[PDB]
Order: sequence, then structure tokens, then C-alpha cells
Amino acid sequence: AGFIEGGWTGMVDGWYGYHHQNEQGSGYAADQKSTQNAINGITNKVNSVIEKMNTQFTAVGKEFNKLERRMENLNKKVDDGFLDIWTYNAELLVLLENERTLDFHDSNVKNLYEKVKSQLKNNAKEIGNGCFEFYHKCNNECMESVKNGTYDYPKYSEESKLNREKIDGVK
Amino acid sequence: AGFIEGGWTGMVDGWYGYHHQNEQGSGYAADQKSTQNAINGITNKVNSVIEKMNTQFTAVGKEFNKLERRMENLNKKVDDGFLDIWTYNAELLVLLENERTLDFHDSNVKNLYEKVKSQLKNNAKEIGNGCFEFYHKCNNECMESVKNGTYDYPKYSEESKLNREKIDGVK
Amino acid sequence: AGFIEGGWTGMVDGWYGYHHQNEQGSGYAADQKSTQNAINGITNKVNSVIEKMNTQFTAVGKEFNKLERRMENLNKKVDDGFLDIWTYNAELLVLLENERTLDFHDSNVKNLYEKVKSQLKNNAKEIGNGCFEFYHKCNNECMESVKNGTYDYPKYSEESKLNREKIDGVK
Amino acid sequence: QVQLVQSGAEVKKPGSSVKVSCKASGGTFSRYTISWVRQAPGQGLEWMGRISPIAGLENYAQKFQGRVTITADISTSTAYMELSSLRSDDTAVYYCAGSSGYYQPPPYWGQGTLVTVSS
Amino acid sequence: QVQLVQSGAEVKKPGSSVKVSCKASGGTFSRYTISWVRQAPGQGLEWMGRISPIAGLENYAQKFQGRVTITADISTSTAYMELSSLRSDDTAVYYCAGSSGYYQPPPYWGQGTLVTVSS
Amino acid sequence: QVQLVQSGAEVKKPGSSVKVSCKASGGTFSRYTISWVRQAPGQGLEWMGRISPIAGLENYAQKFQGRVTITADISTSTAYMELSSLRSDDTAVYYCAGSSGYYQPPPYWGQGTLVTVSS
Amino acid sequence: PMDECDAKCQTPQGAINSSLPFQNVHPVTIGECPKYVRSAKLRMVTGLRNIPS
Amino acid sequence: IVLTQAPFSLSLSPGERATLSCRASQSVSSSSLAWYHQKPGQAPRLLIYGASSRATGIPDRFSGSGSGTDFTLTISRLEPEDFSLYYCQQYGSSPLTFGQGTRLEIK
Amino acid sequence: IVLTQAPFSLSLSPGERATLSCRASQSVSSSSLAWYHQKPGQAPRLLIYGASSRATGIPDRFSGSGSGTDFTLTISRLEPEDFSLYYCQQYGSSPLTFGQGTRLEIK
Amino acid sequence: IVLTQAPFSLSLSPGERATLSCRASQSVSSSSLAWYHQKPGQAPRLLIYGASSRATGIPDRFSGSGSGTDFTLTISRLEPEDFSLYYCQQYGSSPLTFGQGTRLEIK
Amino acid sequence: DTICIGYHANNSTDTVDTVLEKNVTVTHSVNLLEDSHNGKLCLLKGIAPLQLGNCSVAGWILGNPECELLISKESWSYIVETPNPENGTCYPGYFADYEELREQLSSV
Ligand SMILES: *[C@@H]1O[C@H](CO)[C@@H](O)[C@H](O)[C@H]1NC(C)=O
Ligand SMILES: *[C@@H]1O[C@H](CO)[C@@H](O)[C@H](O)[C@H]1NC(C)=O
Ligand SMILES: *[C@@H]1O[C@H](CO)[C@@H](O)[C@H](O)[C@H]1NC(C)=O
Repeated sequence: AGFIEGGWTGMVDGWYGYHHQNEQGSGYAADQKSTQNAINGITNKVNSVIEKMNTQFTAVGKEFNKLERRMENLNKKVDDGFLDIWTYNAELLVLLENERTLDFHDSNVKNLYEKVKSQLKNNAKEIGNGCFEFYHKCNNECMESVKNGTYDYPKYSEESKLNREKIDGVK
Repeated sequence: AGFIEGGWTGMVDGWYGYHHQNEQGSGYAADQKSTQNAINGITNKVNSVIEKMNTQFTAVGKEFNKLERRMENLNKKVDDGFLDIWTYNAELLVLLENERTLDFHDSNVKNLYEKVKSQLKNNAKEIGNGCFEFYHKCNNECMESVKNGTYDYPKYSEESKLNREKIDGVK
Repeated sequence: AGFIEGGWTGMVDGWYGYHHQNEQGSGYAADQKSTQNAINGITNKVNSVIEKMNTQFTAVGKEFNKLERRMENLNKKVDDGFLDIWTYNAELLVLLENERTLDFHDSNVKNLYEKVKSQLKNNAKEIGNGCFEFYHKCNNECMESVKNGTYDYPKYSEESKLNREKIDGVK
Repeated sequence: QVQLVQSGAEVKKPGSSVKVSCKASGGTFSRYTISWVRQAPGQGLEWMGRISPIAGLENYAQKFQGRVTITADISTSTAYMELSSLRSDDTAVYYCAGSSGYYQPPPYWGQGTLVTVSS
Repeated sequence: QVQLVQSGAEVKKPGSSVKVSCKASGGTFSRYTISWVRQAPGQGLEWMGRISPIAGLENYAQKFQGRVTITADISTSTAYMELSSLRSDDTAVYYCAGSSGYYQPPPYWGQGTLVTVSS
Repeated sequence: QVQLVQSGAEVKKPGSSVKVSCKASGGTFSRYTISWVRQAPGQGLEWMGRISPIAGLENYAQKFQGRVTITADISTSTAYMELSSLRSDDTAVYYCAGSSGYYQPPPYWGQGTLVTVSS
Repeated sequence: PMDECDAKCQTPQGAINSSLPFQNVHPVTIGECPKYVRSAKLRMVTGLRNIPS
Repeated sequence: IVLTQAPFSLSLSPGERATLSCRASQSVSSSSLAWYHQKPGQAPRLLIYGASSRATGIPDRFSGSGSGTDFTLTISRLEPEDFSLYYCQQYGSSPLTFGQGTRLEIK
Repeated sequence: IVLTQAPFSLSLSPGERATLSCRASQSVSSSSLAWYHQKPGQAPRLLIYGASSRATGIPDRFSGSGSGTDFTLTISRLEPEDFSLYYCQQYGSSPLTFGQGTRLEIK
Repeated sequence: IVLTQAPFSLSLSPGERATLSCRASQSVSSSSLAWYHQKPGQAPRLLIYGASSRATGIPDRFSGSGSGTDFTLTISRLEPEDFSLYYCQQYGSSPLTFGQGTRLEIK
Repeated sequence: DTICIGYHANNSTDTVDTVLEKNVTVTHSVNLLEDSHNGKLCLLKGIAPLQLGNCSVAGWILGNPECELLISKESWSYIVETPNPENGTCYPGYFADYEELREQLSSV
């Protein structure tokens, strides 16, 4: 699996994350920093939409007489005008925010792909479906290091070269 | 040519597409799936802007007397207020949608570039202007396969390696 | 340093630019074309927000009597309605424009990274922090050429191959 | 589903032009591609061209490449086919047909209108 | 800082369900993750689960995986824990606690409410 | 095209400061970069610095790096040059000039105002 | 008090000479004037995040 | 692209099974040659969507398949309603070319 | 993950220094095992945020450190307020498991 | 960068052709050394935009070219209006430095 | 030998808000909301107001004995009254359609 094919069920620890498999075990984990930052972003967005609304104590209804029909109709015009403006803006705002939010999340999962590729460089094969395969054998300690962003690339340099070289041809 | 240099005239089969040249002939084709999806997106966007507008039967004009000048001026204030709001929002909405639409399309043509690069991997040279050149000889069947997203990369693996190796130096 | 780590102080010649170091000297320079285009973009954006506002000579205040309280309250309703709409839209517009502006600028500095990588291809090592290191020795003339977008890649092809080959192993 | 309604029959003199209208109802015009097809008397169908009200991408058959203009306007939910320099060779019933997508065959054909070109 | 207020104590018969509410005040509800913890009489704490009002990501302890539903609604600034198929084994004080982040321990604990399950 | 108007002449005592204003009219202020140039009596021109009302990017000549502040405010469509710690060495005509771009020479020069520093 | 200037908008607190689209000086104005906004600030980014290396 | 859809006329009795087929100079995109049925005086009706999908509203007596440059329409349990003209349309090709028309006669 | 926080009871005189420690079957994420203090009848109070940060409002008598599968809480200058139960919580782990509870007695 | 624009004074008769040139310690960006003409008592007027474009509103008697560290201004058909000071400005450089000023005298 | 790509940074402490983050420090920003004024009344499009001072509009229009200095000006851009006018109706009564009259005289 991987972000290219679809999301994961069972990865309930966060919006974004990793799955790994090695000789010591396997399972899901959230990228806790990425997820919390994405959450803070979304939280600020939702709260901005809500908090910027000016809520004041009001008195909406107005009464009119038989010969105040023009005034009644103006009062109605005002309510319909404001209502169409707020309805149009609310519908449109939500649709626009939803397009950006879904794009935001797609961007963030790809950014994790770039985070890992940049960190691993040529010590892992890209699969193309959102996965990477190490050329070197990788235990639980290097899995944590990659997730942390502390992978000691030079440490595995020789092992990965030797394993890539299994298909080098002439040497 | 290619998307980097500008668009193509004569490619009238779609917004996005391919041009190819091989030993059996050449010409333009649309990426029919990409174009239809882009069209559905744009169609939904244009219709959303139009459909969300609340059109009701109305009665806009109001009459006022000599001594109802304050009421007339309020009625005018209301019309100018609503008009400036709708004008500002309509102008701004269109400018914002136009920036996003043009960016949307630039994103989609690049996405096709990524689609092809991902599929062909190292069996084709990137030109950098939006084109790819196969190392292997490619006939009409592989051109259709690449456009379809079914390119059998392994099938051409040996031919492409051998052709890339013409400049390998020592082996 | 580089755009990955943060911006530069002392690079006061533009929003986007280069720093270089070679045997003949070092320092900052703006990418004058990129910066001017980014500026034109931002300038048009700020002016659009301002210019599309319809400013008309007005007369905002209205007077009401003791028994015109409903009219006074409608007048107030109209002012509060318009004010909440403009306040909500102004706050939200600025927040949305600010997110796009900051993203715009991040996109533009990355685009320069792509500009240089595309131009230099494999004649320079990516550092990953926003820098490139030439394999060939590069003097002031090639620094200007790269900034101009006229780098004669073939000219340095042999020197860069020879320097990359210092770590080729078997040949 | 969309239903298409066409203008009535017309008779033209050689060298003149005809503008054949088509209106959509019963569905959303902007969501269908309009494709115009020529029915020659005593013969089969000939494709003349298509337009997408939203995407443009006007695409015409080579025979009429310098003669026929196909337009659409979502404002009135109509499409038009304007054919210049009419010949007696152009007597035919012209059909307006809708399609659910730009690259799909049309299942929603209109009435067909006869245009006769004669002296 | 947020302060949490819980519903009063309840007594239930085995097989029935209990819905324990928690309300937030003194801060923004939507900015805290709500985590529910069980205090067994005479024993220590057991985690039951958490919810983010904005992110969802409901996460439950395995023991109650098919039994407890945790919800939140930013509309009322509350969270609820609904536990089905009650057993005498479930007598405990249930605490509502807030956390400054999804991956942070909670420093803002509520009152605790006793739910007793008995005949 | 933009035209630039400057404040009148001023006389200052050594150690004091002068704030030289420039106003734009006849075009859009925010679209021009403002560049200040010093004309020494009996000598040529010296560049002092520039500002973009929208981009900032204040850029000052080294000689006045710790002495001159150049500002702009699109609100009033003006630019200012404030020079501190005045010396008799600073007697000069100070010109405000506009440029069509940040990296272009200015073709739109203003009036020039004399500032004299003396006892 | 009254004095001379080139005013475009005036509020009871004094005259305004400004090109900006919004103002928070006063809700009731006379003349060609920026829209009144309840907000304390509308600062738009033109520049970059000021995060030095 | 050249489409040669009507190499023959066909004469059948109601209740019979028969086939019609289309040939072309090049491939009709990917399985994108549609089939039409035309009753005299009527606009063409779509039968087969793409090389083989049944168009919405079309009876189960109609089916077909094909690829490339060679496609077939099959009608079983033929009824009087079916005895009219048949066409192929290259909707997936650059020009959306139509065939000549084959006529089915009643015995 | 299995957390074994209460291997022993502890009995101290006020003013003394003492430590408590937690062990686990796997690593508690990265330095993410929190410490809690519970006065009878009260909700648990957070003392240590993560393996070692002092939680806001907590006195300087409390400190701690650790990593992996082995963490320690130290209390110096012990006061009557401290003679209650202690717990560990794996807030950085998939289940946010709690320890058993250790009791501190007054001599 | 050091700009040395006025190595000499110049004395010409009206109607004559003559040139002025600027030298610099480094390159003036890419062809970005502008030329100015100053009538006594006036603000400088731009003649040449960049190394060689004619500034808008400038007569055809003015032209010039150059690159790097060596640039030339040419005036043909010299008129009384031209007998004033000339300057170079490195508008494409980091400091936008100006030259010293050369004076053209009338014979 | 080395080329690095970067962007501008400086000593500014101004901040902005966005929809995803708050209190972001920015190198340059534009305040689109005007909050200053001159503290004084002025000439609107170059034209002085009618300043009534202690007088109300009714005072001036009716010609209150104390509005003597207000009856020399023949044109104005706007009318200014003190916050709580004292010289208006001096012989008390109802001024019909007063609010309408003040709308009509708002610009002469
Ligand atoms: C920031 O201020 C310091 C003095 O405190 C000064 O040395 C430095 O050059 C300034 N930075 C910039 C980018 O101007
Ligand atoms: C932003 O700064 C102001 C002024 O110091 C402060 O009152 C406000 O709480 C800060 N907001 C955030 C989200 O930090
Ligand atoms: C009203 O008149 C008094 C003198 O009786 C004077 O002091 C005061 O300033 C005047 N007020 C106005 C608004 O003119």
C-alpha cells in the first residue's frame, strides 16, 4: 500500500504516517510532528471561519402596518439581500475551503515522501506507490531514526552500495 | 515543442495531450481521461458559481415622495451597499478563480509529464521542454500503451539498456 | 545557507536571489527578473484589492425621531449588516491572501532551485539546503551565465565528468 | 438526459448562408457536448463538428473546415451551426445531438431540420 | 488552560448503556484533545480512548474496542463517552481530561463521575 | 508617467535632522520605485538610496548606512528621506526620482530641494 | 477645530487623507471615504516570512 | 480514418439471429467504435456504447464486441423494430466519422 | 506495550530524597513517558511532561529523566503533599497505557 | 563598484559628432549602465536606458552601446541643448553609483 | 564553485495572520486599514464646511439671535454642529420634518 493507492485503515494514530516492515516486526505509526502541525493548521482555519463571525445580540423581526407596505418590502429586501450574500458566501467559502483543504492534505502526504527521499537519497529504492525499500538491512533503530529525521546516511553507505552493486554488471 | 515552450495549434481534440513521432507516423492526440476530468472540474466550478446564485422573482424599484427623502436615501444606501458588495465580490471572485484556473491547468499538464516519467523511468531521456525520447525503438503499439498507462516497462528493459550503453565507456 | 535553512540578511537587492562563492570573490545578487516579476504580481494583487473598492462620495449618518424607532433600528440593521459583511470579508480576504502570498513566495524560491538544477543537470551536486556545487571549477563568467539562464552545459561537460569520476571506482 | 429542439426548415439560394439553431431543455446544457451531424437524402450520416459550451475545443470535419462555424452559449442554452457558401450539394437534414462527455458518442439526438439549397 | 465539568453519578443495570458527558469552559474546546480515563475502585487508571473535535482520529483502548463510542461536538463544546453492554466489571469513576495537543499527556483533568453497574 | 513634487528648502544646524518629503501624482505611486539622489554644489550626483512602496527592499548607499532612513506610504502616495546627524558636508539639493521598475534607471525626476547645514 | 488641508473624507474625529480601501476611525463619514471595518488591523503580506538563516 | 461499415445488405426473418460488422484502416482508439440504429424518418438511436457496453434503455437482444480494426454487432431474437439501417461511429477518433449504412430487410 | 510501573511500595520520612522508576517492554516513543501524581479522591495531576520537562505549575522538587524502556522520577525535599500514588503514562505510544500505581507512605 | 566617467572635458562646435565613454572596475551587471544629461539648474534627464535603448522622448541624435567595463555615448548633429553635463549610472549594480560629470563646451 | 539560492531576510518585527498560522513575522507588509486622522475639521475637496459651533441647524436656518456670524456664508461642503448644540429653537415648539430638512440642506 502507500498514499498513491489509498489510505490505511488501522492507522488511527494520526492523519499522516508510516507503515514499516522489518525483521523485528511491523505496523503503523503517525508522523506525530507532521500530523500535529497539519492539525494546528486545520484547527486555526476552522476557528478562523467561526471566530471572525460577528455575533451580536440582535432583534431581527420588524412589524409593519397596512399602509407601510413599501417599508415592509424594503425590510424584506434588506433581509433577502443579506441572506443571499451570506448564503452565497457561505456556500462558496465552504466549497473553496474544502478544495484547498483536500489539496493541503495531499500536499502534506507528498511532503513526507520528499522528506524521506531527501533523507535516504540513494540508499533506498523508490517503489512509486508511496514506499521505499532499503538496500541495506534496516532494524527498528533506523526506522525510528528515519521517522525522526536523524538518519545517519553515511552509516549505511557501504552496505547500501554493496547491495545495489549486486546488479552492477562489470566491476 | 512541448508544454514548456507553449501550446500546440492543431491539437483540437482536447485541452491536454500528446504529440508523437515514430517510424510509422506522427500527430496529435488528446489524453482523453485527463482532459475529461479537467473539463468536469472546470464545468463544476463554472456551474457552482452560477447555480449558487439565488435568483428570486423580484421588484427592485421603490417610489418616494418629496418629504420621504431620508427613506429614499436609505433605499439608495441599501442598493449601493448591495451593489458594491456584489461588484467587489464578483470582480474579486472572478480574478481569484482565474488565477486558480490557470494554475490548475498548468498543474495538470505537468502532472502528465510526471505520469509519463514515472511510467517510463529510465527507458527514455528527458528533454526538458516537455518531451521524452525512448532509448528503445517505439512503434505505434507502445505509444498507445504509454498514453493508456499500461507501458510494460520490463519488455523494453534490455533494449533500452543496450542503447543507453552506447555511451557507457568502460565495460 | 540557502532557502531551506532561512533567508539572508544583507541580500537587500531583491526578494529572491543568489549567493555565490568562487576563487575570484563572493557575495549576494538578486535574480532581477524573478524578483521583478514577483513584485509585479504582488503589486497587481495589492492594487486589485484597493482599486476594486468602489469609493463614492457618501452621506452615512441619518437622523430619526422619537416615534421613528423602527426606522432607526432598520437603519442600524443595515449598517451592522454591511459592516459585518465587510469586516468578515476583509478579515477573511486578508488571511486568505496572506496564505497564498506566503505560499507564492515559497513556490518562487523553489522555482529558482528548479531553474538552476535543470540548467546544470549533472554538472553540479545538489546539497539539499538550497545550494549546488559545481564539479567543474566555476569562475565569475559561468556564475553570470547560470544566473542569466545561458549556461553552456556542453562546455563544462568534460571537466565535470572527470571530476565526478574521482570516485568512479573501476574504469 | 437532455432533449434537443431545432429550428424549422429553410430554403436558401446557392452562395448564401444558413444558421441552424438548437436549444437544450430538461437537463443542464453546459454539461453536454453538442455534436452536429448531416443526413444526406438517400445516403448515410456525415459528422460536421462539435463544441463544448465550457471547454471550447471546437472540432470540425475537414470537408467544412473553412465553411462551418459551430458556437454555443450557456446564457441561452443553445448551440448554432452556421454554414457559409451554400451549394446544392448541401441539401440535407441537420441534426443536433448531445453527449454526456466530450469523448463519448451522443445518445440524445434532436429533431433534425432540413435545409434545401436550390435555384 | 481549560476546565472540565462532568455529569453526575449514575447507576445502571447489567446489559444497559451509559452516556457520560463532559463540557469544556475557560478556553477553546476545539483546541484540546479529549481523553477518557477509567479509575477502577481500589486499583489504578486505565485509558479508554480519545477524540479530537476537529481531526476525528478516534482512538480506543482494545478492551472497549467494540463497546465504547467517544464523540465530540464543537457546537456545544462537549464530549461524550457512551459505553454499551455494561457489566459489574465496569463500576468505576470515569474522568474526562484535556490535552494541549493530540500527542501530549493531559494536564487538565475534570471532576470524575462514578458509574455503578449492579442488580 | 509619474510626476514628483518635493518639499521646500530648509536650513538646519549641525547635529539636527531633516525629513525631506516627496509626493507622487499623475500615475500610480505604488507602481514606481522611489530613488533619492544627492546633488552636491559644484559637483556631481551621489546616490543615497531607494524604496519600493510594496516590496520594501530598502537599499541605501554605504556612506549613509547608519544615517538615512527612506520610507514610503501608499496611503498618502509619498516617500520620505530622513537624514540624521547633519553636517555642513551635507549641504546639497536632494532629488526624488521615480523608476518604472526596481532594477531600472529612473526617468521621472522631481524638483529637487536644497537643504543647507550651517551655523 | 477647523484648519486647511486637502481632505477626501472626514469623520467627527478629524479629516482623512488616505488611499487605503478600509478605515477604522469612525463608522459615520462624509465624502469619498474608505469602508468602515470593526477590526484593529488588516496587514497584508507583500514580503516573505522574516526568518533569517 | 476510413470506416467501411456496409459491405453488404442483409435479409432475415423475424426471430432470427444475425451479425453485422465494421472494418477500419486504423484502430478506433481503444474500443471506441459505437453502434447506431436508424428507423426511417428518425434521428439515429445509440445501441452500443463504446465497442461493447449496452447503451441505457437498450434491450438485451443487442450485444457486441471487437477491437482495433474489426468490430461486430449481434442481434438475437430479431423483431420488426430492428429491420432498419445500421451504422458505426468512431467517436474515439479525431474526426468522428460515420459508416455508410446497412439495410436489414424483412422476409 | 506493557508498562510495569509499580514493582514496590515506598516508605519515607518528610524531607528525604527518593526515586521511583518505570520499565517497559518496548520504547516509549521518543522520551514520551509522562509522570502523574494522585492524591486520594482527586483526578491525577501531571508532574513531568514527556520524559523530563517539568509540567507548568509543578515545584522544583520534582525532576526526572530516562529513555527507551527505563525511566526515573526523583523527588527531593519531600513534603506531606507528596505522600500519595504515582503513575507512568505512555502518551507517545499507540495505546496510552497507564501504570499500576505505587504508594508512598509517611514514617 | 568604481565608475570613472569623466576623464576629460570636451569642446565642440554645434553640428559636430562626438563621443563620451565610461569605464568601470567591474561589469555593470548585464548591459546596465545608463546615461544621463543634465542642464544646469535641472534634474538629470535619462537619455539611454540600459547600455543602448533610447529612453522614451529622446531624439535620434543620441545612441550608444557597450558592455562589461567599457561603454560609449555618441551624439551626432549636436545642438546648443546638448552642451551641458553628462553622467553614467550603474542602475543594475548593487550600489547605484553615479559618475563625476563631463562638461561639453560651445566653440 | 558554489551557487546558493535564497531569499530576503531583515530586522522587521511586523507580523501577519493567515488561515493556517498566527503571529508570522514578515519582511514587509501593507496596512490596508487606515487608522490615523488629522484631529481637526478640513476642506472637503478644497471646500470649507459651514461651522455652526454652538448653533444647531434649526438655529442657523431660523436665524437664532446667537447665530449671527453664521449667516454670511453662501456655500458649503458639509455642515458641522458642536456635539450637543445649545442655540436652536429659542422659542420652543415642534419643528416639522426637521430630520428631512437637514437631509435637504446637507449639501448646498
Ligand atoms: C540588524 O541590527 C544590527 C544592530 O543591532 C545591525 O548590525 C544589522 O546589520 C541589522 N541587520 C540588517 C539586515 O540590516
Ligand atoms: C500575537 O501577539 C500579541 C501581542 O503580543 C498577543 O496579544 C497575541 O496573543 C499573540 N497571538 C498568538 C497566537 O500568539
Ligand atoms: C459657545 O459660547 C461660549 C461663550 O459663551 C464659548 O466659550 C464656547 O467655546 C462656544 N462653543 C462653541 C462650540 O462654539
